[PDB]
Amino acid sequence: SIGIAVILVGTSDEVAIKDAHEKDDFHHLSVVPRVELVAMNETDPKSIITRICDLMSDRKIQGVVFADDTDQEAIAQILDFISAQTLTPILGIHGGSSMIMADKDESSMFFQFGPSIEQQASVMLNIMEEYDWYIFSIVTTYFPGYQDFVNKIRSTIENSFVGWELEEVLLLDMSLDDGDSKIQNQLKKLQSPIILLYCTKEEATYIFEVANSVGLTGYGYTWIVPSLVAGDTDTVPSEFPTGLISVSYDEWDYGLPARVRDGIAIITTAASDMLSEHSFIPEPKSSCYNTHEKRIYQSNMLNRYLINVTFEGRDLSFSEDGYQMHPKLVIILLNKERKWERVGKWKDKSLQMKYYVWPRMDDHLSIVTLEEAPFVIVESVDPLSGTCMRNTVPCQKRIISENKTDEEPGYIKKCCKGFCIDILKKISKSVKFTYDLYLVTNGKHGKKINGTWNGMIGEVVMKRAYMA
Amino acid sequence: DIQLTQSPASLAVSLGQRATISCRASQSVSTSRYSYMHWYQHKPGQPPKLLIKYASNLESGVPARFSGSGSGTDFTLNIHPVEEEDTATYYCQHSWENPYTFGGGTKLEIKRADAAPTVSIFPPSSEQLTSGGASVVCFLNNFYPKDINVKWKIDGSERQNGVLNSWTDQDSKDSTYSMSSTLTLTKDEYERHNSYTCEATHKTSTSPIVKSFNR
Amino acid sequence: TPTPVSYTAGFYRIPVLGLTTRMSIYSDKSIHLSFLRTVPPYSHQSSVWFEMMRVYNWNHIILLVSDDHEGRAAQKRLETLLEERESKYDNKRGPKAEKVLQFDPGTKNVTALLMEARELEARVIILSASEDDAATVYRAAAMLDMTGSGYVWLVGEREISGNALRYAPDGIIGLQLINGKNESAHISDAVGVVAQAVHELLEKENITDPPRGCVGNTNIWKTGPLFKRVLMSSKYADGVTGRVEFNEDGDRKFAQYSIMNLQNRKLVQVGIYNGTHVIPNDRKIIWPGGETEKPRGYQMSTRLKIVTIHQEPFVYVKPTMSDGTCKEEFTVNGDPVKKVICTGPNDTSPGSPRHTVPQCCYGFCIDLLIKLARTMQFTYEVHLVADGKFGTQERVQNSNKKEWNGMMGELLSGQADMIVAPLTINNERAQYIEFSKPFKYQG
Amino acid sequence: DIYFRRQVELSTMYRHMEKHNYESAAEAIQAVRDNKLHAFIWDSAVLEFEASQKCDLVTTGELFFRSGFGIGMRKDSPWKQQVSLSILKSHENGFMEDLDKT
Amino acid sequence: KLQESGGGSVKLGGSLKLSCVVSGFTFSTYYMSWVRQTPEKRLELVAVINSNGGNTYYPDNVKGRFTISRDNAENTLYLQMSSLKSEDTALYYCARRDYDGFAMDYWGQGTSVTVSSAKTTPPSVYPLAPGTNSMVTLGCLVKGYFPEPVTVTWNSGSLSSGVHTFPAVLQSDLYTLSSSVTVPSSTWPSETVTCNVAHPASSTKVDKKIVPRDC
Repeated sequence: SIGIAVILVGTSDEVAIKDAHEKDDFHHLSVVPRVELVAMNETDPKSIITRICDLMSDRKIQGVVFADDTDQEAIAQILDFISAQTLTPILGIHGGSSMIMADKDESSMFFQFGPSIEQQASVMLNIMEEYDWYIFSIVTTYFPGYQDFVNKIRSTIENSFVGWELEEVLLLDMSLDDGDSKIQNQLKKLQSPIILLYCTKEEATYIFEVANSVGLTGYGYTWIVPSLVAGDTDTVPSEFPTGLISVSYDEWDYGLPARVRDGIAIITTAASDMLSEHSFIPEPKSSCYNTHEKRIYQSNMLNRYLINVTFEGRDLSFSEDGYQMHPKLVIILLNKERKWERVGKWKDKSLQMKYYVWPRMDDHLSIVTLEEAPFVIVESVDPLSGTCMRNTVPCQKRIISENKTDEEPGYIKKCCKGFCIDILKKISKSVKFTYDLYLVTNGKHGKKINGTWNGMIGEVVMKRAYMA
Repeated sequence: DIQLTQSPASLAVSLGQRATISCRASQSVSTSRYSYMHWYQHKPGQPPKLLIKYASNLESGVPARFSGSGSGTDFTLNIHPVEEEDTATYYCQHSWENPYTFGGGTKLEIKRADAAPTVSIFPPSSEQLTSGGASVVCFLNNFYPKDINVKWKIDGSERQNGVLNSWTDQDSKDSTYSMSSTLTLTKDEYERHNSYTCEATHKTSTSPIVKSFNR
Repeated sequence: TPTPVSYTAGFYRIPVLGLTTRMSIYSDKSIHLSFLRTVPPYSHQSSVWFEMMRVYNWNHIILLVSDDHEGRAAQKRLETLLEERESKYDNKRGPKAEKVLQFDPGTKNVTALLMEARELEARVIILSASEDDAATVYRAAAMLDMTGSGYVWLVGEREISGNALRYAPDGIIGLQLINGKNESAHISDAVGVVAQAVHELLEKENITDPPRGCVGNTNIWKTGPLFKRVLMSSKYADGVTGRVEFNEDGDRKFAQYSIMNLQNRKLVQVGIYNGTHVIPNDRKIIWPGGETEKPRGYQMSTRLKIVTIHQEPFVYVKPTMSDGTCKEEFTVNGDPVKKVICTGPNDTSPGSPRHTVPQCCYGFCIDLLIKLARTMQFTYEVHLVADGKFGTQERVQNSNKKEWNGMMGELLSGQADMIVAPLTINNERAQYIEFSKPFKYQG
Repeated sequence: DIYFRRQVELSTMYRHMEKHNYESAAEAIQAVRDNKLHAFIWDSAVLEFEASQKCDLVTTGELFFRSGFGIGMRKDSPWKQQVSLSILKSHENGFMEDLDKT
Repeated sequence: KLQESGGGSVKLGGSLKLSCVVSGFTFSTYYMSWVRQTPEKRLELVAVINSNGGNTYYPDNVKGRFTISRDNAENTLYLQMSSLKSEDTALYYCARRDYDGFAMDYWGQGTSVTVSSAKTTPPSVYPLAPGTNSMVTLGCLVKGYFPEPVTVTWNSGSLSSGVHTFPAVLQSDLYTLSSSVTVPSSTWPSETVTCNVAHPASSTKVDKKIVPRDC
């Protein structure tokens, strides 16, 4: 008995969406989802506003879903205050129209999001946990939403158990095309292994080529944007340097069947949750011009079950502030001339990347070792974060003797510190040599067995270790 | 659930004062629609009514005596200068989940002037006496407050197991109370022994107002 | 409320110009990109209070703001105004105005903050951020007492309502624009500004049109920011209502402005502010406390409410006597202990929410404060910390708030004037706290 | 605690010191008397006096950090010019030494 | 505007059908309910029902006992109450649900279903006069009636001022009221004075004259 309007913008099949919702048992809701799969050509948004109380006249619609194009953020600025004037609807939205618009009127009632931009910074901290390539500079223009961003980032980085410290933040508004030699002077303050960048992508095709001509082309591949700040992931222009960092949102993933599978099912169960602790629901309307006087019934304590109700174990609680508290991000390294390349899967603000090592674009000398106090002290990692402290370095341990079917690495990391550890760190500071520190498996300083050597000598006779 | 305590219930406050009631819920009810919580008013005999929509925002007809506020589990609901025509029971509790835990019962009392009860001694009348049974009746109509120990006496001997006590609310035209004590017995238990005495231990003064006569 | 039109203009970046609103929420140009102002917002009058700061050279306010975006923008405006005189005048009784306080709008007069203003001896009430609950503010002000002397009472033009006019005392000062004929005269002036804008536009280079066909033609109409820069270049000399050219955000930029005073329940005009020229009238200064005097500055008397925390050997405590007094105890020399009362912590015997207990309070502290009170001739009051801790600047995870924990946050908020303690000296404390010479030397 | 947070060399376990942080100083006295706490760090002006008055407790004698105790007020109260001098004035008659003798 | 009826005296474990007629609005746009106000002065919800008589809610003690129903054209609410307890002597109401659908919009005074273990009996009302003359009242004892209510006046139907009607006390499952009217020396006896008792539940009218023996 639920007035549901399904509106279509795009090219994907809607029938593959139909069985995405027709497969669930509808007996768990005790009220029938009456969906209405309507198509919609990409047309005038004022005609879409007319279409809103056209489909209200088609059926008393309480819940909507509407697929959307991926390049419509001004229309995302359009739709929300129309709702806050008149409706309490729900969309994903779709694509670029799912931009994080955190406007303050609570009567808009949209969940236009996944995670927030600040939640994207939060999982960017787990990226920082993964690579340990430091942030010393932060670059942005006047992109509204930056002061709270840098304040949250400073407040997090001042509460660390690690050696992570920030040195530079940069505000330079660059419509203003005269300030390219200013960035040539600002090369000194952008010397970081990892730099955060938040600008306008329309300006950034000029700005990134400017920064490449500044002398920052070698760091030009090591720059961070969210996928909303980034351009279209297919056919990215080459003024951006290749192999950049992708953060936020998904189309090659939970898709147009799956988003409406979140979708209507989330709506119908939330309504049944209003039928579960209140046993009621107010009636929807059909006369949008005149029923805007009839929003007296919109004492919306239903927003509790809007933001809190999950479905079938998938954590689907939301925040009313403009984000979802539960994450599903996307792959972390975008490629530019070629397509996105699937590298990272996100869950519980935690990354799954099947690499154990991260390259970039003088050599990593592979070094096997052995625990011996007070020289080599090997301890566990910080269990609040899984990594090492300020004066501590990771070390790579894997035992595959009990492995019988998948007899292969998959190293645990351990923390490592001690006397000679600081010595070899000083050597790596002097001769600028990177390394591959890992542990031994069999034999302390393993003896000669019929000519053959085990232990650390085994790694150097099999050339698995050049230094040890 | 949203289980709330109303302190102080049955509270006596002097006239023209701030009668503030603390409401302590188990869980919170605050939202962006200015509250969830909603309250109540009724007088005895009068139909039940509402008092608070969500907050000090009231519906209609409520005077400017009341001002209620608070959030979460706490609700400080004050009544500015109070008078003796609204001294009654109010403040329903409820939960936004389906078990709407009502009750609480904030009875309002006013610290009025204390009074010694006017005692009426009633033997059985003639029409009471032709039926075979009989009844003696104590009435107390002018007193504040209501807690009276009413004892009936025949020849000095006290009868308590047949005492039927029933008192009423604030009689507003006299700003006091009213109490009844009915003792229903046989005829010869009131006729052969004729010394009717009643005591009414009140809280105005420590001495009971005695009144004695013979059948 | 006109945003269904102006945001559609923002779809095509065509400018829109406010003629009848001072709502500062529309001044957010990060959302209202298309909006410009012939009428300045609500916040712009707040800066005029800074130009009040040299009238009788006042330097100290207490300020309570109802929690609004306009009020917070006014807070940012006055914080921008106050951060000045980085040198290198040096008699610095300048606008270090003592206070900023928050208030939940729409609530009622349960404000003990009025009593907290009564504790500070300030000569001001000046500003709130409403006009309808301001009569309730007047009721609560006359409840304790604020209508008499020792307080100056000042409002702007959007603080004025009949209910406020029912309870504003004769002597409160209002600051009003010259804005009555704006429906005709400033309308003609604004279309004179757009006449100059099109006189620049027609003698400009190749500029595209905002063509026929609406929002369905989703490409944004390139000449939008071109029209914005055309309006940025517009400079009107003078109009009927008086005109100074635009600001950096396209504002009206007044100096067409008047000051009135409520007297005989009417707003008699006392002077005109013109840009920098505060030109007062010939009228007398009526103030509601019985002036025609100049009560500049605030009175500075005190009963020194000093806080302290129990720490041996510096502080010792004993519970009480039977009368609540202390037992007369002698030293090894027979001298009395001279224990002050030291009304202790509420929720004492910690973990139990009991009440405060007047102690028997001794150590170095009472002898030092008796010596200081006989030195400076200072009346005082004893207070005890209920927390039992010195305190660190804990970053509260709610909105990233580094607040000094414990009693140090209380004296930061002015719950006490000073503290005697084994006071550890740190760099982070000295950025907020005045310190004296080190009384003790240890390690 | 802020001093040890400022020292990266005290990150050699500061967390241990957070795991055994206390609330009352007298409990830190008693846990040494109960032989649970091995060491308590505090200012000498309390430690040496309570050790010299209540026995079976001794200090290291080594001064770990140089420090003093002033008196703090809020900003712009002008009494300090006479307050600090009074601290000097109580220093001039030896009234501080009267506090020590008492 | 809102009137509840259809009560009566039902046994413990028995059944009845409560009813309500409400005027002022169309029923298909407003939820309706049934409310319980216990004589122990705590409230409960009997039931609630949708605008079309659709989605209902029955509480936990209700969900073996009671059944709500609603006609949306004819202004009638019905409530089948089966398997009652001893505490079902409550006052039962209906209220006109809120615009959020929960609280109320207005109220109605409501009827009373008496669920006790007694049968209908006429009130044995007997007058009470002493056997001053300045302040001693004249009373009546309404002994042995079931069920509630009983209205008591004095000889005209208009004597209401100075009239103290006291609540019912239980005696062998039979309720008992007391009543008094204040009399000065100008009306004692010097006139006719009776007590007039109307029992609508037993539908009797008792007229007992108050004549004193001595004073």
